[PDB]
Amino acid sequence: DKPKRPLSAYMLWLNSARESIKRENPGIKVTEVAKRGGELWRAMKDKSEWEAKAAKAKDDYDRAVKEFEAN
Amino acid sequence: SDKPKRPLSAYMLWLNSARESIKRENPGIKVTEVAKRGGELWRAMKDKSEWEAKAAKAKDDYDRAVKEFEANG
DNA sequence: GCGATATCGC
DNA sequence: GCGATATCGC
Ligand code: NA
Repeated sequence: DKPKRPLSAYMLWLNSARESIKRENPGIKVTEVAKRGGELWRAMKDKSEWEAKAAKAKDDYDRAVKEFEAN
Repeated sequence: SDKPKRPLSAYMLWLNSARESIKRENPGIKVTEVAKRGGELWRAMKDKSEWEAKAAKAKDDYDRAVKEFEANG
């Protein structure tokens, strides 16, 4: 099993912000959540927390890649 | 990424076999809804025994598969 | 990961 | 507790 690609900083945030978006948009569609998630993401000026996490997730992915390639 | 895949539970064997059925009975049903629906059918199923035997047999093939894999140590 | 259900302890 | 096990976009 080849490692799945790492979660992006965008997706890391979205996972954490999905209930919030749904609370503020009752009955909202998965498709519309994505569009909304993008509005909030483009608006969020300080993405440091998510960029920091995506950075480590990248490192983890790299290590899983290392382990998958050599044995 | 080479050892035997863990054997499937009675519920997963049933769902895998019923998925396409559930999907055609609810056109467009999403996977999360197929799962939701799976839980419903499973909690209500009168007799799981056939599914449990299949799960038990999958476990046996698995335990066997694991002995072969660890046979040379 | 998560959403959506449900087991099992390589 | 959680990832694996199925599924499968996001
Ligand atoms: Na249950």
